[PDB]
Amino acid sequence: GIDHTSKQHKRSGHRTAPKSDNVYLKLLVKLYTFLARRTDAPFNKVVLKALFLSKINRPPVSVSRIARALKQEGAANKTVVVVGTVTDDARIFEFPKTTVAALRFTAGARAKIVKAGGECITLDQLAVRAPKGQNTLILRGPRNSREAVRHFGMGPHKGKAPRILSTGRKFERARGRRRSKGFKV
Amino acid sequence: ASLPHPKIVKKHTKKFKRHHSDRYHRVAENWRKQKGIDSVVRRRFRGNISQPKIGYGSNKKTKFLSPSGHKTFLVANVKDLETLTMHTKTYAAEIAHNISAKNRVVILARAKALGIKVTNPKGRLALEA
Amino acid sequence: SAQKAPKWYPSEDVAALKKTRKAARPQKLRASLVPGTVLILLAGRFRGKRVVYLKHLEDNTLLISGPFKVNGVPLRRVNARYVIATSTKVSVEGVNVEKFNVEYFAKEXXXXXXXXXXXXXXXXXXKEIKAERVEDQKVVDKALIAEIKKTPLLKQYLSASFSLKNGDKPHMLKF
RNA sequence: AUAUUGGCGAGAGACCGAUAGCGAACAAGUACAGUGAUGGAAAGAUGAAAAGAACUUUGAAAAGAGAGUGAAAAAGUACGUGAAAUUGUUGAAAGGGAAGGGCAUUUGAUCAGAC
RNA sequence: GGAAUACUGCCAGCUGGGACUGAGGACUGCGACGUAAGUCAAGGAUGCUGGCAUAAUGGUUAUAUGCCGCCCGUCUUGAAACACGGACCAAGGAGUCUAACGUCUAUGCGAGUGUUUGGGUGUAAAACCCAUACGCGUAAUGAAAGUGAACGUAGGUUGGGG
RNA sequence: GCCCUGAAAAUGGAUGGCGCUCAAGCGUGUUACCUAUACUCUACCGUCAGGGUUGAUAUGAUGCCCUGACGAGUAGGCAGGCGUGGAGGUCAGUGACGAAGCCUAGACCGUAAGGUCGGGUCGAACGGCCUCUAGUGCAGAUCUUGGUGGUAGUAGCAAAUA
RNA sequence: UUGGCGGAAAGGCCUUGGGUGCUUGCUGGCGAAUUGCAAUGUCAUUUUGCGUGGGGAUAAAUCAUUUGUAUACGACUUAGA
Ligand SMILES: [Mg+2]
Ligand SMILES: [Mg+2]
Ligand SMILES: [Mg+2]
Ligand SMILES: [Mg+2]
Ligand SMILES: [Mg+2]
Ligand SMILES: [Mg+2]
Ligand SMILES: [Mg+2]
Ligand SMILES: [Mg+2]
Ligand SMILES: [Mg+2]
Ligand SMILES: [Mg+2]
Ligand SMILES: [Mg+2]
Ligand SMILES: [Mg+2]
Ligand SMILES: [Mg+2]
Ligand SMILES: [Mg+2]
Ligand SMILES: [Mg+2]
Ligand SMILES: [Mg+2]
Ligand SMILES: [Mg+2]
Ligand SMILES: [Mg+2]
Ligand SMILES: [Mg+2]
Ligand SMILES: [Mg+2]
Ligand SMILES: [Mg+2]
Ligand SMILES: [Mg+2]
Ligand SMILES: [Mg+2]
Ligand SMILES: [Mg+2]
Ligand SMILES: [Mg+2]
Ligand SMILES: [Mg+2]
Ligand SMILES: [Mg+2]
Ligand SMILES: [Mg+2]
Ligand SMILES: [Mg+2]
Ligand SMILES: [Mg+2]
Ligand SMILES: [Mg+2]
Ligand SMILES: [Mg+2]
Ligand SMILES: [Mg+2]
Ligand SMILES: [Mg+2]
Ligand SMILES: [Mg+2]
Ligand SMILES: [Mg+2]
Ligand SMILES: [Mg+2]
Ligand SMILES: [Mg+2]
Ligand SMILES: [Mg+2]
Ligand SMILES: [Mg+2]
Ligand SMILES: [Mg+2]
Ligand SMILES: [Mg+2]
Ligand SMILES: [Mg+2]
Ligand SMILES: [Mg+2]
Ligand SMILES: [Mg+2]
Repeated sequence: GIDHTSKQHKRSGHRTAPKSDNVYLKLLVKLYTFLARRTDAPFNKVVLKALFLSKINRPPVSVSRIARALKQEGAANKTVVVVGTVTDDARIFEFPKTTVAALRFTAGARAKIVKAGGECITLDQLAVRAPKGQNTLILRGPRNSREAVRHFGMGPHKGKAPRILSTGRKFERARGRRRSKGFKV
Repeated sequence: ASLPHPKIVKKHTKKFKRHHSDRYHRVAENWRKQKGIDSVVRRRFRGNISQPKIGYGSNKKTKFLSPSGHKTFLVANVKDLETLTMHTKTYAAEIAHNISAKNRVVILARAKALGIKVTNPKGRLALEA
Repeated sequence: SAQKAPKWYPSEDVAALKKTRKAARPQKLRASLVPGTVLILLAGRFRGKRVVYLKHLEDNTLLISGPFKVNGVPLRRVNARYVIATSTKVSVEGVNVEKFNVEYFAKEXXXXXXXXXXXXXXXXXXKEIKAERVEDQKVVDKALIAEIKKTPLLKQYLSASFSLKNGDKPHMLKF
C-alpha cells in the first residue's frame, strides 16, 4: 500500500458556491465566475470569493465607513465596492459624492448617497463599467465586532464574556470573580 | 435499432441476497448490511458472501442500457409516446402495467407509425389472441 | 405521465471514427516454406494427407495440388499455419501456376432465401463441378507427375497418409 | 370581560381505520373470574337482490355426486380479497454420521435479446 | 614470448516462439523516411475470410465435481463457544413533543427591529389591514450612593488582500 | 558434532497425516520452481484535488470535458440516496376492455436501498413528478397479541375384587 | 476342427487339419474435388426395453391356519393336498 503523509480525500475548507438558493444571487456568480476566468485582474477573484460568504461574514458596512475611506489620500474618485449591505449612519453629516456599488442598500442608506449627488450601483453595472475592476476600492465590515464572539475562547484570565441570560449583581459576580470570596478568576 | 455503444459488461451478475436469508424464513432476500460486531460477513472472511459496494459500479456509457442497446422509458398513453419521437434510436417505450387491453392496441399501433421500439409488445393484446 | 420526461436526451448523431494508422503490409512466411516443398495437412477434410506446395496467394493462403492424380487431393487453398512443412522437395519449375489468383477460387454467391429453401427441403440436392477446374487440374499434374517419377519411392510417399505412432514426440521429430 | 376532560345541542379536522381509535364500530362496562373491594375480554365485511341450492341418484344419516340460482359458488350462511408458518397429492431433482453458502464449469430444465 | 577462452559489464545490435489488452472516436501535437509528391510502426485496431442465423453463445435455475466457508444478536482485552437471548411465522414494536437557550446556515429588514394580547375587515379558525405600548438592541460600570466614553485626519508602530 | 543412557501418567494418537534411513533426517552451499487482496501495466466504479468551456451559435452550468492522486474499518460524525401513511400542486395521469392486494427456481434496470414489465388469481379504486408533514422502514427485547410445527399417532387412558 | 494344458479370481493359453477373405514381397490400370482456408467433424463399450426365428425348461415364497427346542413385538423352529 502507501504510506500517507497526509489525510486522504480531504476537501478544501472553502465554499465553492453560495449555500443560498436566491436565484438572482446565483446569477451574479454566473457573471463573475466568467470574469474570474477570462481576465487576470486579481480583483475579480476577490469578488467571487466574496459572493459566496455566509451572512455572518458579510457584515454591514456603514455609510460613514465609506466616507472615511474616501478621505484616504488619492482615493477621492475611486468607486467603492461592497459585497454585502451598505447601511445608513446618522452620525456623519457632510457626505462626499462618489459612487457605491453593493449587494444591498437599506432605504436610508440609499437616500443618503443620492442626496449627496452620488450614485447607487449593483454588482453587475459595476462589471460593465469596470470589467477588470479599474479604480475601485473594496471594503469590508468589522466582522469581529459581532456579539457572539465576546464569548469565544472563554476561559480563566482570558478576559472573555460568560454566556449568560440576565445580568444583575446576583449573577456570577461573587466567588471566583473577586478575591474576597475565594479567588479572582 | 440503436446507437453503436461499447460492449456491455455487467461485472457482477449475482443478486446479492441478504446473509442468512436462505436459512431463516423471516429474513427477506433484499440486501441488508450485517451490522453485527462478530459478523463473518461484515469482516469479509474467505468464502463468505460478497457485499455490494461502489467498485461494482457499471460503466457510465452503458448504464441504464437494456441488452437491445436502449434505455427504457415508461409510457402511460398516446401523448406520452410522442415525447420520444426524436430519440427513437435511444429510448425504448415500455407500456405501463396497468393500461387497459383496449388502449394498448392504440399505443402500439401509433408507436408502429413512429418507429419506436416497444419492449412489451405482447400485453393483454396477445391476450385477445 | 407514467414516468416524468427526462431533461436532456443525448444526440443521436453517430460520430465518425478517428483516422486510424494501420497499414496492411505484406505477410512474411516462415523459412521452411519454398515452392516445391512437400506439406502435411494438419486439419480439414484432407487432414493427414501429404501434399505439394505451389504458389503463395494474395490472401496469405497456400496454393496446393498434391497432385490430385496421386493422393486424390485437388487444387486448393490452405492456411499457412495449418500445415507442417517437410524438408523434402520437388522442382516446381516446369509448372505454370500463373493463372490462379484469389478470384479464381471465389465461392459461388450463396442466397439467403435459396440456402434455407434448397438446403432444408432437399437434403439430396447434389453437388457438381465446373468443367474448367477439372482441366486446369490436369495441366498442373502432368508437369508435376513427370517430376515425381524422378526420385525413388516418392510416388508411394504422397499417396500414403501420415500419422503419429506411439513414442512419437513431435517436439523431436524432424520432418 | 374569566373558567369548564361533566350534562344537553350543533359544526369541524394534514387525527385512528378493526392487534389502531374510547375498555367497548357488534346483545360492552356485556360474558366471564373473585367471599368482597374490584378486575374485565374476545367478536365488523355472502350477494345488487336470498335469487340461501327445487328435482334426480348413492348412503342409516351428516354428506357426496349430478342438477339449478348467480356477472361470479375460484362468493355456499365454515361465506370479499385469502399471505406466511404448517400440511396433503402430483411433478422434477438429490441423498455412505446434518443441511444450507462462496468461486468456477459440466449435465438437465428453462428464457430474454435479436432484424 | 605470443595468443585463445571463461567470468563481470555495455550495445540508441539482429532476429524466432508464446500469452493478455484494443481504452478512445473529424482535424489540430512531437516526429520519422524521403530529391520529390507523399507515405509511416508518429497523441490507444484495423484488414482479409469462414460457420451459424434458430437454445448455438449468453441469462436464470436444479445438480454434480475441486477448493474454500463454525451461528446469528450481544456484553467483553478476548465468543463457534461447555457466556446470555433465539422452535416457527404474521401484525404491532423503541431519541418523541414542548418551555428556555448555545454554535452554524438560510430569508427579511437594518440602528433599528418584532402585525396576529387587542382592534379593523372577511369568500370566515384562512387571508388582508392597524393604534399605542412592551421585548431585545443602540452604554458602560460599580455592593451602592453614583458617575458616563475624540490632544491627534478617532492616534502611533509592524504586517496585510485589493 | 551426531547418536545412545539419564527419560515415568493415566480413553487411542499425532514432525498436520501418510511414510521416509548415501532420507522425504541434521549442518551447509548453488541454481531452477510454486504462490497473496502486496508491486508493475491496462480497463471500469467512486472520492478529492488542480484545470478548460454557452462568445452570437437546441435537448442538463448544481452541466459537458481534461489531466493527476488516492480507496481497510468497530464506537462515532457528516453527505447523497431508496422506501411508507397523510397534505398542497401538477400530468385535462392510470381504471369494470379489470384499479389496489396477493402468487410466480418467467424477463429487464440499478453497486444497493429498491424500481419496472409478463403470466395467474382478484374485483374498486390508484400512481409519476415539484413541494409539505409524520404515530415512517425490524430478526432478535425470557418483546406484545394471534396462528402453527417438531416432538407424536408417542407419554398415557393400570386405586376402590368382575 | 483334432488334441492337450490352465481352480489363485482357472472363463483363458498353446495345437492338428482342411475351408474362406486380404496380402504394400514386386509390377500396373482406374476412382477421390465442392466438407469450399480450420471447427472431435463422430467409427469405442455399458446396461435396458420392445421386433423378427430357433432351441430349452414347465416353480416357489410370503400372509392366513398350526407346533414350542423360540419369543416383548418382528424374528426363529415345526405340521398341514
Ligand atoms: Mg492501494
Ligand atoms: Mg443485476
Ligand atoms: Mg470482536
Ligand atoms: Mg376552554
Ligand atoms: Mg379494539
Ligand atoms: Mg382472591
Ligand atoms: Mg372476513
Ligand atoms: Mg351486502
Ligand atoms: Mg369473481
Ligand atoms: Mg377457513
Ligand atoms: Mg364467520
Ligand atoms: Mg373466501
Ligand atoms: Mg406454504
Ligand atoms: Mg557475457
Ligand atoms: Mg474502440
Ligand atoms: Mg518522399
Ligand atoms: Mg454454455
Ligand atoms: Mg473447511
Ligand atoms: Mg471477562
Ligand atoms: Mg458471537
Ligand atoms: Mg468452552
Ligand atoms: Mg446477562
Ligand atoms: Mg433458550
Ligand atoms: Mg533422546
Ligand atoms: Mg507422530
Ligand atoms: Mg518425533
Ligand atoms: Mg509443516
Ligand atoms: Mg513434509
Ligand atoms: Mg539439506
Ligand atoms: Mg473541479
Ligand atoms: Mg472506506
Ligand atoms: Mg414509489
Ligand atoms: Mg399517520
Ligand atoms: Mg390487477
Ligand atoms: Mg416462492
Ligand atoms: Mg414508531
Ligand atoms: Mg412490522
Ligand atoms: Mg418479526
Ligand atoms: Mg438488530
Ligand atoms: Mg420469544
Ligand atoms: Mg404443540
Ligand atoms: Mg401406548
Ligand atoms: Mg378414559
Ligand atoms: Mg398411571
Ligand atoms: Mg379396579
